[PDB]
Amino acid sequence: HRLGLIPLQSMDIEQLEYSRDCFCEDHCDKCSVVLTLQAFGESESTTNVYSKDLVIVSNLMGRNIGHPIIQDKEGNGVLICKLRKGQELKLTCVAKKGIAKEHAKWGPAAAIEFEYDPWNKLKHTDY
Amino acid sequence: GQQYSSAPLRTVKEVQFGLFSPEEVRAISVAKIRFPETMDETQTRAKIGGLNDPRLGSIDRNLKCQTCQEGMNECPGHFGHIDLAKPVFHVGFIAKIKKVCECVCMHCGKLLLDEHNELMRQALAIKDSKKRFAAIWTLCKTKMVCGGCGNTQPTIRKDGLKLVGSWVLSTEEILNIFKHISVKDFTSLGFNEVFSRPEWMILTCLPVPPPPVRPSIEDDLTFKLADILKANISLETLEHNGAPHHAIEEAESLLQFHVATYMDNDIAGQPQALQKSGRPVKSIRARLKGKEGRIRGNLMGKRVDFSARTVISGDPNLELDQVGVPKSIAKTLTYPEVVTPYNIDRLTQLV
Amino acid sequence: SLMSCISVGTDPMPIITFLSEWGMEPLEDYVPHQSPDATRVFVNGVWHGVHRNPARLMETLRTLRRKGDINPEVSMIRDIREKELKIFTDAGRVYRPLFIVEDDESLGHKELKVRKGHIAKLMATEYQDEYTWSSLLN
Amino acid sequence: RCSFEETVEILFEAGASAELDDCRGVSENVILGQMAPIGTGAFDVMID
Amino acid sequence: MIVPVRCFSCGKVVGDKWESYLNLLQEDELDEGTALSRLGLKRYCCRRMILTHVDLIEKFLRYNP
Amino acid sequence: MNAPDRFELFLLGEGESKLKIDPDTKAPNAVVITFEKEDHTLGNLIRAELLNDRKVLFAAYKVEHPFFARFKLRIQTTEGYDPKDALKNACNSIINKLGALKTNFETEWNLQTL
Amino acid sequence: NQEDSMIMNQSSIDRGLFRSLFFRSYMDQEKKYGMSITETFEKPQRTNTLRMKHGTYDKLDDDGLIAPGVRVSGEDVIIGKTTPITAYHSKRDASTPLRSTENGIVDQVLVTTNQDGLKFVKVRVRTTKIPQIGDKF
Amino acid sequence: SFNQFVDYTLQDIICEDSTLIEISFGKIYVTKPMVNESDGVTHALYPQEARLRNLTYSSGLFVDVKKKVFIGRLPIMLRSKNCYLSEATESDLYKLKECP
Amino acid sequence: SLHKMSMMAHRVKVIPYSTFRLNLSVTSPYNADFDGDEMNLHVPQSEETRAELSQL
Amino acid sequence: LKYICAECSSKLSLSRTDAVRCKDCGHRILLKARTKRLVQFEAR
Amino acid sequence: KDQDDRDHFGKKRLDLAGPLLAQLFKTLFKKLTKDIFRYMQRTLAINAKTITSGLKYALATGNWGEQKKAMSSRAGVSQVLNRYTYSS
Amino acid sequence: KKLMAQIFFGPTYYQRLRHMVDDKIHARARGPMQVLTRQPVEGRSRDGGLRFGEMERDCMIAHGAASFLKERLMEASDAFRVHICGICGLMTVIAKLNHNQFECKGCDNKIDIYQIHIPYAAKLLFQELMAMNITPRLYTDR
RNA sequence: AUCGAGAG
DNA sequence: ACTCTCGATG
Ligand SMILES: Nc1ncnc2c1ncn2[C@@H]1O[C@H](COP(=O)(O)CP(=O)(O)OP(=O)(O)O)[C@@H](O)[C@H]1O
Ligand SMILES: [Mg+2]
Ligand SMILES: [Mg+2]
Ligand SMILES: [Zn+2]
Ligand SMILES: [Zn+2]
Ligand SMILES: [Zn+2]
Ligand SMILES: [Zn+2]
Ligand SMILES: [Zn+2]
Ligand SMILES: [Zn+2]
Repeated sequence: HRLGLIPLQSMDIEQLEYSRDCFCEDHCDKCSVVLTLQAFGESESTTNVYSKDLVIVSNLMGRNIGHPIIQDKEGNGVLICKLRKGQELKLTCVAKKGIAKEHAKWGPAAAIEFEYDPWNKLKHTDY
Repeated sequence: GQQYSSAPLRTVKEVQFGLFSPEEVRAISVAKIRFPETMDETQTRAKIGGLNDPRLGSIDRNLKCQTCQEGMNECPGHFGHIDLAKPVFHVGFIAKIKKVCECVCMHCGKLLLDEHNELMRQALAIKDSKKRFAAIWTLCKTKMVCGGCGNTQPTIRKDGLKLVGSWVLSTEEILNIFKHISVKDFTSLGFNEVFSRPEWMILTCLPVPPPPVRPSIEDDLTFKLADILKANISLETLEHNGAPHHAIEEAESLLQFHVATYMDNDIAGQPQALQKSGRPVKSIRARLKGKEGRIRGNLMGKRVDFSARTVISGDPNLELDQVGVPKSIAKTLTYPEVVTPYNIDRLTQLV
Repeated sequence: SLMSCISVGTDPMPIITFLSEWGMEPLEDYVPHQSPDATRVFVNGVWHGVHRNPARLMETLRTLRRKGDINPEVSMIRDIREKELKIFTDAGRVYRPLFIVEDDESLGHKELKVRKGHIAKLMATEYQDEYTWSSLLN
Repeated sequence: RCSFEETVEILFEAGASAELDDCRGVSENVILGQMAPIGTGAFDVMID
Repeated sequence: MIVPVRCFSCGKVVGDKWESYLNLLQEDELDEGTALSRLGLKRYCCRRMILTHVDLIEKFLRYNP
Repeated sequence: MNAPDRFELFLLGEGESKLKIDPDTKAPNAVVITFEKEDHTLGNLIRAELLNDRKVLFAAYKVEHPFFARFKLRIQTTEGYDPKDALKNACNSIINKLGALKTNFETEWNLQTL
Repeated sequence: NQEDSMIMNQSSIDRGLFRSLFFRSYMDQEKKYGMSITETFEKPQRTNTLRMKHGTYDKLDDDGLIAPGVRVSGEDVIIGKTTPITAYHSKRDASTPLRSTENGIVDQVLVTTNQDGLKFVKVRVRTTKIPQIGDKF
Repeated sequence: SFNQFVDYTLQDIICEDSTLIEISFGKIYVTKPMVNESDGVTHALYPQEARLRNLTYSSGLFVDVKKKVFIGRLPIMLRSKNCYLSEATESDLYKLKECP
Repeated sequence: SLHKMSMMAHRVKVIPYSTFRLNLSVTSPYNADFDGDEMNLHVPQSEETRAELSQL
Repeated sequence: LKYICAECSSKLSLSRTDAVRCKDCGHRILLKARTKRLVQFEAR
Repeated sequence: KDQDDRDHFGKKRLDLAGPLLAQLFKTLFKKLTKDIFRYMQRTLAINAKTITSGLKYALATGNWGEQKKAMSSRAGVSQVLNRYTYSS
Repeated sequence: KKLMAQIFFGPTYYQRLRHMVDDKIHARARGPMQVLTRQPVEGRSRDGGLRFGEMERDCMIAHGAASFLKERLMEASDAFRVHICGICGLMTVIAKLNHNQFECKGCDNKIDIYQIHIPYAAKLLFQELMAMNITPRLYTDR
């Protein structure tokens, strides 16, 4: 779930294609971006698993895409999970083009501020 | 459904209630019940010629059932019968019987007052059976002395499952008394000619309910019938062999007990006759008494097919006479529609 | 409720011995006509005799409980207008903790026995983790 | 009357007095599982 | 469990702001309000999302299996 | 469980056309057009732009049920004016205004800092 | 949202609002009889066992259990057990089917002996429930 | 309540009401929760293992008999005197797979 | 089912999601809110009985 | 197949006719290992 | 002086695990020494399963007073611990 | 567009209760039956039917829908065909089908027999009354 | 079968 | 003296 909510680079998303439109089986490089995740508890302390640990595997072939956005100051990104001492998390992620109308994870924007007539001169509101 | 029967399909118009005469009981039966053993006999998956005969109804998903066959889905229940070593009391009639003995003196078998009396003329004028009996019982239980046979009628009181007398009444005795009340005296206190007689209230031989009444996944009724049969054989053993005075009477009262509690288990008598599991056991009376009873629970209201149930919600965009039905329920619930030239295409598409 | 507790139950015998050894007349030596205003003492619904001057006894018992010599669980009821003294050591009693209000304050009035110093010690024990609820009860 | 409160005893005293059930009562046809003389079944439909 | 990746209401990323938040509480010794303010959580829905959250995964990691 | 697929909100089903033009039987020279896989976002805008045309007598959209992503748009124009042309003019007007808005925003964005 | 009903933001729901984990455990045990008659845990075939279930057993392993991780739904078989009561069809079926109305993923399987030395098993299945129209709040 | 039952009530039940004619009973010993396996080996039982294996978290009673003996097993309330969890620390609870 | 208006014949409209959706103005005769209330639905199996439902 | 103990990090492979207990442990609580056939998750 | 208040909580008691297990154990132990008396008069072989299975039964079923359905404590004295929420 | 009346808007601690629809939803069209009464089993988890209670019956009576009430109490639940003797009026009939041998030991009836449709629970009631020494004689004529 | 908790 | 839903134990 939280993997799905990870913000990924969607600059050249327009020269990427829907998996439902591509003539490939399941997914490919023309429609999807595959990135792996391999984490394992090493130190005695808690080993955090961030979004920076995500490694692109598929062929981007020039398109600026797939790279997880890191606005974090330390440069870690979204805290995905936490591992103890001998805990392991190994998985693979296939990211596809999608609309926020289908799922909020594909939401490009957060909150949009919107206000007209600050003096109620149109009287659209009875205070 | 089931199958084709040569008999015409008729509708029940009248229900004539009545008592079961021992004669008709043993005449109706298709199997005698001698062995208390249920099914297995010396490591054998069959039915001994005692209880649960294949004549009453086979129980193994077979295709045969007392020659008439028709499996076990079409064939209803074929009643049996068991003869008691001594006649006993029918619990649900204990009161009524005790009333009749107060309306008729002992030994003889005649009403205490006739048309000669002034009040008895008014009591016997009522056409309603219950009201007539209630009117006579109150104007006849005060008579101590007596057609002739002038005998001081004893004061009868109830005690457990027997009756006493003050100047202990045997069940055989009361049988002999009720056997001599004749026909004309029956009409005078509610009873009927060939339907219900006081000489049938006492249980000479009792009918045995078929397996579709007491199934096995053994039923409690099977255990209770086993108890009745056990008491019966234990009575016969103490009767034919060495027969002490204060030993066979306890067996008579034992058979009386098991037979009485076979029908009604919630009596004034504290012994509720528990079972092996400590359960108070389920009597036939408890099977009918609501609200979980048979009448209120399986006849007045029962579980049905083609039904559904779900959490409700409001919808501003639905009409008043509409209902929002989930798709899964729509696929589940179904309606039988006969193929007609008007809908053959649509139905073909649906199939 | 959050602070309600159920009485464990203790032995009433030492309380009985205390009573008998503290000016309580045995019930077998009671003469009503020559001592009508004598407070009868009850223990677990049992009449162990009467006792004149019940105030001193009651303050003694209360002091012993507040100290801990008598189990704080044990209840003690002084009924003035009914002239009765009911001590209960019965198990299953539902009780609850309460602050004690005594007018032993010289430079003041009727005040709580608990002061801000006690509370400071409590929060000292709280911050450190030696002064617990039992210390307050004792 | 058996379909309310005192169930079994009613059947007992009705069996002793040998009563006749007209089967025109609602609950009676309910038990018999027949179309009771209720509203729609308060008449008969034939052909002419 | 663990800090929610994005705010439910609007959709702002708040999962990368957990640890920092903690620092702003213990390192700089600030109150929760100012710490939340410095992280760019102006709307009280995200502000809620971080303030209201309880990190239970730390207690979960206390087991050995 | 019984919840429909999400893509059913923007992906057209089997046989479902985008627009369904139906002759309105109520008032003459009127029409009801069924928009599939669309919501208020398009409907409100088109309806609001159909009122700017002064040769349009009536113009109103509605979503008969929020469960389903579709809305009906009724248009009534003056005689000698096919309503489809009103819809086309409205659409083209929208497109032009949006394009101009994009250009303006771009030119305004190229003059900013930070 | 009239008459004590409410409207919830689907977008926020997609972001994990009021989501939940639901675990369910199914416990079975091998029976024992006086003459050393013991029920066994296995994956029985249609020809070797009576009755059987309408659901498939293809998700079961050699030990008659599901490997944790396999998705289950409908009336799938979770635990495979048989009771013996030459001759064809020499076993009776005693398999435990997944709930007819439920579905999910096998979270964790536990195999342990009993106090009387009976091999018994608890199978925990996991399902994530997302707030739907009709859920009580 | 449970502690009162164990440390006081039990002894009263055994001693004050039972004597045969002779064999008089003595003190009562309550052990820690154990299990006599089918393996024969009797060992310490921890609550997690008890709930996992459908076992009964109970200790054993032992009475001295005059003129010692095992008279049965008493179910033990968790976090009581005769429970391992009472003297246990937080880290101990975590190691014993028991929630603090 | 206190009175006859507790059982009324409705027209089916198949809809998604797992709830029995009803009009607001039908709340009163059923005496039902939506704070967890559950209702039952029965289906006729012949033309004459559905005629009974639709016409009565 | 194979199993893993509860209160220790092991990797037993004892199939049927073996069961309890564990290798160098003493406890009988045995869990079953994860399947090799991977399952996909719609990240939603 | 008016009638006694029968609803006064002060003149009421709450029996917890202690008293209940006390009654139960008294019953099972008296039964035990009874059976032991029988084994003694028949003539170290003490049936300890009595107390164990008794306590276990009464704690599992919730039916206080061993296996006798004449008990008025059939209202489930011991119930399954509700663990849906910590507060629950 | 703005809203006229302003809205009370803000954070509030809400909790999700255990009652979800997919655990409550239920629908059955001809499913498993019981053995004793031959009626739909009890329970959603057992794919059971819903009880058409007494109050429901009362409602259908109030409406006047007799045929529907008959349908719920026969076809929808337990509908059984029994044979009745034309003499004593009991279920003593030994109906040997496929041979048309409708016997009746006790009245010697082989030609005067009848066939009725009643609920299996009614047949159970009648049999239980017969085993309790009562004769619920069923005549088919006025 | 019984019992316990819960839903309108 | 209304319908449901689960759990427990024999
Ligand atoms: N034993 C019982 N028999 C029948 N119905 C019962 C019942 N117990 C509860 N109910 C049903 O449960 C409902 C309880 O809902 P409530 O919320 O108590 C009504 P309210 O909230 O006071 O009215 P409001 O919705 O007008 O504000 C009752 O209306 C009743 O129909
Ligand atoms: Mg309301
Ligand atoms: Mg409600
Ligand atoms: Zn592709
Ligand atoms: Zn037959
Ligand atoms: Zn005479
Ligand atoms: Zn927000
Ligand atoms: Zn190990
Ligand atoms: Zn006949």
